[PDB]
Amino acid sequence: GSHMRGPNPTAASLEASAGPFTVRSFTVSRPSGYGAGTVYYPTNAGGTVGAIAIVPGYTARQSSIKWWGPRLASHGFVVITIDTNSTLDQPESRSSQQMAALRQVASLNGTSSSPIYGKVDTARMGVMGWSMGGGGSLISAANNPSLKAAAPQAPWHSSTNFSSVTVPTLIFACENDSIAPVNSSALPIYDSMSRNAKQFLEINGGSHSCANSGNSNQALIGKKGVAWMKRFMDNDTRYSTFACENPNSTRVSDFRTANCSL
Repeated sequence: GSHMRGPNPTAASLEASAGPFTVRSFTVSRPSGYGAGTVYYPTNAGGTVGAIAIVPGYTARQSSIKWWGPRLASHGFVVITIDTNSTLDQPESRSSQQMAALRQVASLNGTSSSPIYGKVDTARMGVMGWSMGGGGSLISAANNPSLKAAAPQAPWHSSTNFSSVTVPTLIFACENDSIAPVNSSALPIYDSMSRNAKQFLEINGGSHSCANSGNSNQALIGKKGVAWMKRFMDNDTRYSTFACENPNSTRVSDFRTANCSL
């Protein structure tokens, strides 16, 4: 049950702004259980690809997280980026809306008129998001253990105990985060998970927006995000090296992993 699409990656090629596959996008016409959606898909991937739903933080919109659209989609995924019903939605609401976006992607996969008909393996899904949307991503993983992977960024939740989570979980953390401090949010969430493949990448002198569109580490962050999603959503062991690697870089202030078999 492996699903290998594309060429054998290299560090240099995963650090590039774009993967091998051409990306098109469209706006969701009638959003079902969320505010608005942009869908990114690869035009000719060679086989069905998994879907990733990405949710912003409090007051934020699609622009905060938009870069992940092409970065992942060009490596063979369907990515939906959402605006929430209200810019002031809390983490549990952000999780329900994340799962509704995945449901409507499974829907547009069965929709002869949609540009993604037949394009999706609906049994291969992942979740990502920023701050309260990263908290929602961890709530989606805890409630839906069939999800293949989770890669939240600068995660925010009112509770740090995610000990139930069995989904392979990569947490991007920002060293200088004053909004969701690492010592009280990202690290405690990471320390709670003992039943899963997990990783903690912390960006040297990073602010709260250190993994957002236009950050100064899209090379490293993008490489790690694609690696983690290819390893765990496709069971593609070509990406085991990149997924589990402790990057030798000054751009990283901390790195931890567990159950990440090479």
